[PDB]
Amino acid sequence: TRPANHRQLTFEEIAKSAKITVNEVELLVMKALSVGLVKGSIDEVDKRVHMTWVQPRVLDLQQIKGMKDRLEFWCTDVKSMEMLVEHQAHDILT
Amino acid sequence: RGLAVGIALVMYGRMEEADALIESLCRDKDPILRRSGMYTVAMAYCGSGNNKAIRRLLHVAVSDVNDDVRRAAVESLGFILFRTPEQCPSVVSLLSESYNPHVRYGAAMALGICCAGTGNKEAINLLEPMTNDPVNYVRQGALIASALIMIQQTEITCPKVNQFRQLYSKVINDKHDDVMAKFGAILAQGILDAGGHNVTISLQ
Amino acid sequence: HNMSVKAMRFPPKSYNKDLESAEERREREQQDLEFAKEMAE
Amino acid sequence: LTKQYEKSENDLKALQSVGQIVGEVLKQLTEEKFIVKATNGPRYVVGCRRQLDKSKLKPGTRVALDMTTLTIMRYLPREVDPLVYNMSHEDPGNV
Amino acid sequence: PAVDTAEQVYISSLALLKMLKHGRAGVPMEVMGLMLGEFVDDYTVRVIDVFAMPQSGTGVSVEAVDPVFQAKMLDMLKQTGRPEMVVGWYHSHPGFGCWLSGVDINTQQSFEALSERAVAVVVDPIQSVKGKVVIDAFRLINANMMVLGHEPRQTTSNLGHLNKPSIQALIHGLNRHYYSITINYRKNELEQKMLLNLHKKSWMEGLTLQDYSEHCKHNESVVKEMLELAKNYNKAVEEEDKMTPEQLAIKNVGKQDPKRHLEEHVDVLMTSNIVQCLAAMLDTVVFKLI
Amino acid sequence: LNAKVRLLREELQLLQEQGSYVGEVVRAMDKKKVLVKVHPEGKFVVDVDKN
Amino acid sequence: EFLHAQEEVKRIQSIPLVIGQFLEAVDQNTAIVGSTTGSNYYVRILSTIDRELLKPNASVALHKHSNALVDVLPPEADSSIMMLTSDQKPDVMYADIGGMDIQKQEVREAVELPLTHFELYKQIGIDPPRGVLMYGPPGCGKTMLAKAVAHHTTAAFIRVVGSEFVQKYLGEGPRMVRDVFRLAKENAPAIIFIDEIDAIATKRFDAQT
Amino acid sequence: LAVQKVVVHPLVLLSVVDHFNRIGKVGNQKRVVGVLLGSWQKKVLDVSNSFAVPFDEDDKDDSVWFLDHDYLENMYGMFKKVNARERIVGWYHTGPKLHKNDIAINELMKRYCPNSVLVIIDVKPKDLGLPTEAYISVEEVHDDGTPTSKTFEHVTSEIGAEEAEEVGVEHLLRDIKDTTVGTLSQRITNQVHGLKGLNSKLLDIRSYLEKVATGKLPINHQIIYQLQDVFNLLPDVSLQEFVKAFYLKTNDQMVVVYLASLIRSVVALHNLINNKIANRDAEKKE
Amino acid sequence: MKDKIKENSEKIKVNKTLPYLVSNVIELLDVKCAVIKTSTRQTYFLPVIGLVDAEKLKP
Amino acid sequence: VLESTMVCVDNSEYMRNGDFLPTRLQAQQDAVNIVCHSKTRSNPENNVGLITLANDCEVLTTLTPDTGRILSKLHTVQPKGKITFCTGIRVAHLALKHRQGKNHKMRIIAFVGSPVEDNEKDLVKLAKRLKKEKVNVDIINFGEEEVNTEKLTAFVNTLNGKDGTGSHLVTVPPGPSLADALISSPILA
Ligand SMILES: Nc1ncnc2c1ncn2[C@@H]1O[C@H](COP(=O)(O)OP(=O)(O)OP(=O)(O)O)[C@@H](O)[C@H]1O
Ligand SMILES: [Mg+2]
Ligand SMILES: [Zn+2]
Repeated sequence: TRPANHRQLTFEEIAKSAKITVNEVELLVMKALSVGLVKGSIDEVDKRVHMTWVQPRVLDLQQIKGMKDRLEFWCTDVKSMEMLVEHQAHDILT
Repeated sequence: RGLAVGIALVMYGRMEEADALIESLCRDKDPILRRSGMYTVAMAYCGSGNNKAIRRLLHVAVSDVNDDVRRAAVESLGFILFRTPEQCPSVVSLLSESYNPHVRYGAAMALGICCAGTGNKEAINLLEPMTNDPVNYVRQGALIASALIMIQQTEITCPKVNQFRQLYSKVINDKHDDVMAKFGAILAQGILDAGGHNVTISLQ
Repeated sequence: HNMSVKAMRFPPKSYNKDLESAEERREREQQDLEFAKEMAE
Repeated sequence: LTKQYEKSENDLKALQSVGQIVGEVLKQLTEEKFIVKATNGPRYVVGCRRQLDKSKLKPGTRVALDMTTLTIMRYLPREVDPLVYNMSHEDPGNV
Repeated sequence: PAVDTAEQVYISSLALLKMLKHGRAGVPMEVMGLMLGEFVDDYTVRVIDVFAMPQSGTGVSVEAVDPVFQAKMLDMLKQTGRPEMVVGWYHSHPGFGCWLSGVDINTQQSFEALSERAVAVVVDPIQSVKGKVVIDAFRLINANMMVLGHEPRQTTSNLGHLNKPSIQALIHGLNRHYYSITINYRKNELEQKMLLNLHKKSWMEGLTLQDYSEHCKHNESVVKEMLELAKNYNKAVEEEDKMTPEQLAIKNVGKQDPKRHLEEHVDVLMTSNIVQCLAAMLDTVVFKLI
Repeated sequence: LNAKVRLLREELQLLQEQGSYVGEVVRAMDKKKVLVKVHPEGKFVVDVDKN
Repeated sequence: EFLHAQEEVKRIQSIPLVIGQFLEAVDQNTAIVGSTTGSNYYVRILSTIDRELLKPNASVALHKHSNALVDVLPPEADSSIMMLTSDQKPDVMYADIGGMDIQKQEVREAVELPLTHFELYKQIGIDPPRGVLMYGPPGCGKTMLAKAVAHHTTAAFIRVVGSEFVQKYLGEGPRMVRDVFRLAKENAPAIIFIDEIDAIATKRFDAQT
Repeated sequence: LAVQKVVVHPLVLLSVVDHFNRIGKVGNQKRVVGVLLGSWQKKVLDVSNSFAVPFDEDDKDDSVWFLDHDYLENMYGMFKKVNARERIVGWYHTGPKLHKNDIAINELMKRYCPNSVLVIIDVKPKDLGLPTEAYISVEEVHDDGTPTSKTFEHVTSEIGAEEAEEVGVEHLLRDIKDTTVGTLSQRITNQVHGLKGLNSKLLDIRSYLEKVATGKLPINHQIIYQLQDVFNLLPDVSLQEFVKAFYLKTNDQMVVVYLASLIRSVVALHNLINNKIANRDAEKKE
Repeated sequence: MKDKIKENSEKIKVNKTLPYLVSNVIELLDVKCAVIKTSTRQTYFLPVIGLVDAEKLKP
Repeated sequence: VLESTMVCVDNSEYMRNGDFLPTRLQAQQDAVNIVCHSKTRSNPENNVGLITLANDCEVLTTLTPDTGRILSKLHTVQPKGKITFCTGIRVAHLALKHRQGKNHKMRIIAFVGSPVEDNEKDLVKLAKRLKKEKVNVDIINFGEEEVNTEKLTAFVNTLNGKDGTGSHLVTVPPGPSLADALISSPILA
């Protein structure tokens, strides 16, 4: 659910969401890390879990539309930078 | 090859009216049609000195995948600059020493066409080293051009007339010289004394 | 670098004279004609 | 005789064959270039046949090269000197 | 009806590549094959395609044409849209130039007996370099006509005298037993664009960044090299101050030039570092999380 | 640049011209003759170039 | 067109090429080279030949017809004599040799120590000996000490016998001598061992034989 | 897989183009099919030759199609006589994209070569991509419980040439190819082409997602799985650690660029010195 | 086939014309094949021996 | 006559029946052996080839002036699958369109021994398409002629049109051997 910029889950968040005690949260992450469901690391000093990868899941049509909008923004960025490089280096472009 | 000259002749002396044709012929993938475009540039700008056509001819001469097209592009400069014969030994002088033997032949032929009958000393000075070119047809073209430039010319009018008169005889009487150089020398002898010493060449 | 390169001047030497001379190039054509006329026979 | 015709045709096919210069591989320069020394002659930078192994052409290997292009035609075992062959094949006398 | 010296042999791109590959594969055999095409007119001999004939056995020479193989290949190629007659034969000359030997003359006599305008093409896959392939086309000069005092072919243009014959060919009977036909190439836009894809790098490696550990190690190594190169460059300047003009090049023989190596290292490092920086900057915009 | 290109193209033909033997001069003689010893090939009485 | 001419001039390097020895650079574009055919020629140098590689006693590739210098071969290439491989290393150890401590010390101080401690020799002021002549009555451990040196060296070892240099092909003897020395130089540190040096180092020479 | 890379020689491209043109001279065709011959080097295919085979198909039905396999065998023998080291490694066709009956044709070809490779060679001069697209038949074991089927797994395709083939190609590309451009310009043009190719690929993905959203195509549930990974792989260039590392690396490369430019400027000044000295000497002696 | 045999012999006679180069057979290999040394101090490998039975040859 | 033929043999399940002695598969094997021999002696330049009519059509052998290979292919032909007459005829027509010699004439031998599970419209349109290309398809209506006698009737009538006996519908009732009825049929005449 969380965007890639905010995939740092506090121990309290996992404990509350999973209906488990805080001291067990780490062990839960261990299983999810061992099976391969998720990827990341655990910072037990700050009681946080840095999650970097998720098992891909079945998406709804609306989620696919949002993904296509993300692709629209990505295509706009790629095209803009391609035109920038073509314009700036036009004289030396082969 | 016949249609290349024919299409050019269809648009003789048409100034810019041939432009729509010229850009069509110069952009064609067929090398012979590009040569036809060069000839059409020559015919549609006969002696007008139009530097647009000269620019196009020079661009094709220095950048073209076919040697025949380059040679015709350099050749076509004479038909454009004959009205100002002094200009040809300047625009073409550097082309006369290029790596491409076809471009050198075109340079010689441009000197011949533009400075025909004028007896231009600068053009003859350019052609004189070209008669010793390593390539045979370059020598032949230089000899024919030298004949065209100083046809009818006497010793007082052109100091180099006797030198080339003896050069043609030496080339013809040289058993070890290439057959095409001798062909050019014989054509040069025919041109230099054409019409029983009573005729000239003048496109104007 | 660009300023220094643009400041390099080549004197107007008689170019294409360091190439093959006409008489010496003809020497090779005659000697090679003799080569072809004698070796093959 | 059919066998006589076979032998005559074999001689005819053999007549078109040309001997190959025997040299020795000195060093493989590239995948298609070798330095080989003729048995009694100069050293040459030659090529090799594509169908040849090129792994049996270790330095010091005796090779047979084309007469014209000097391309390595074949690799041969170490030569036995005829004098050495006569030394080995000398009858003692059943003593 | 004397043949004209302006006759030209038009070899297609596919044909040229086929003969070059077959000749290089068969080095040093004089491997041969047949050239399918069409006699367009008395001045053109188009070579649409070629197919290689298998070698009977060992021997660096042209073998006899196998009629069974030729007939089978022609009949099967006619089944897939190649109904082009044999306009001659090609064979390879691995490194000794393009010409015809006595065996080649005897072989070409067969084709000339079949088709009077057949062409014997010789390609040198060994002496061919990028941008310039050593190739030639030949047709035999009949001894009866030339001996009596007749030129083998009529010269109605300059087209037949543009290529100066090589001395190797002249020694081997050129212009005596056979004559050379000017070879021109037919290249279309489609085939040129198709060939342009050779060595065309994939789009992925255009944005691919070099390993930064190896890039830094290379930068450090080359800079350490330029250290010694400049240390020697100072000495080179002082030596060339007091050095006679006859030694400007003779004394440079066998001794490395610090200036040239310095230029090479500078060019290499400029290119590598500028490319890496530009690629990283492009990737920081293209692949972004926001 | 054109002179460089032309010299490069002529160099291919020049490099096919046969190399020159290296000999040792024994003595000069009359009529511009020199007695030389080619390295493997004994002695010769050779002419002298006009240059 | 300059790039095209540079590309097309490389057909002069097409194989087969004869192998010569760069003797002298007469001027920028011409040089005297000693072909392996046995004749010295004054030929031209290809303009695209790296003149930094035209060192003395360098093997070059010459055009088969015109003898023109068209390539420079790598220095380690063109050597009829090969270095000792790992399998060719003799099994003789220093411990196998008994009672030659003086000879072992002299050989080590003159051969194996300068190879690893040349900077120390320079710092002290000693001039390391270029060569070592081991002499004595037959069967006194000379060749075996050479074997032990070859077995216990980190440098290249080039074992050769003096009688190998004398060959029927005139010029091949000196050619392979300079090949041995060039191979050793290109693989420095290296040790050249010439057993039975009397075969090419006698003091009497008959000029008519 | 059994195939890591497929190298298609320019001779194969020219043969395919010629086959397509000579068949299309009839004026009624869609694609042509032939057999690919090559050698095997480690796990890298070396497609080096090809030959046309008779082939036809129905425009409407995909199950109706004829391929002359006897012709295939006979020309395989004829080519093997010429070159024994070139064996059947797959087939080709000039259809711009795959066909539903391509799996059946690959099954037919698999008898002659068990790991057959299909190289779709687009005759049309595509501006960005390579004309060749290589595929190999694999048994796709789905995890949805659907029965295992045969699909075409893509294979990285490259155009490589033999020495003589490269010589011939350069002779044919002598005029068109411009080699005067420096290496740096070539790399920058490579970067531009990479940007264009990435934009094209992203646009293809966007078009597929657009078709899926409007229901023109069903949700694959496997392309979506890959796309989630693709979007997860997008790095965060706004991180403090990454920004500091990028700045440090850029400065490390810029100091090297500065040293190279300084040395270049000094060498250029030396060249100017030599030029001026030579000019002064030439004018002094004359 | 008699005429073909006679023409083959005639071709052999053309190729068997004098002079011959005197050589010494050095070696006999199998891959039937010979290695000879001519009096010109040249060593050649012959993939086929020629007009002499390989059994009648010794080094 | 200088014509090329391609036999549409049937290897469906119903060829396992013993209606034709000894088995319908062996019976059609003998019939194919007879018809290919007849086409071979009719003209030495004639071309023959084998196309199977299984669940999915498979061209066993393309046109060739050889006979023994056809029976060699038929020997390994096992009875499997259901007849697919619609696609088989078009596959055969595609094969004839690529014969070695285009001067040969169209001809297909059809061995129908199983019901045709198609609408009459598809059959008549196929017959019209073949007639446009001057394709003659000779059909042997053995096996289940009690149900196929109408669809094949329309096929042959539309193929032959109103004039010319280009194709025939020889129907062989079950008996000792359908090949013994082939030599009297117009197929081999
Ligand atoms: N110090 C030693 N300890 C043991 N064995 C020795 C010693 N010196 C010589 N030998 C014996 O010498 C034998 C071989 O002699 P070696 O080749 O070393 O002599 P050399 O000086 O090279 O002779 P030559 O002058 O005849 O060539 C070996 O079998 C070895 O056992
Ligand atoms: Mg000893
Ligand atoms: Zn030949």
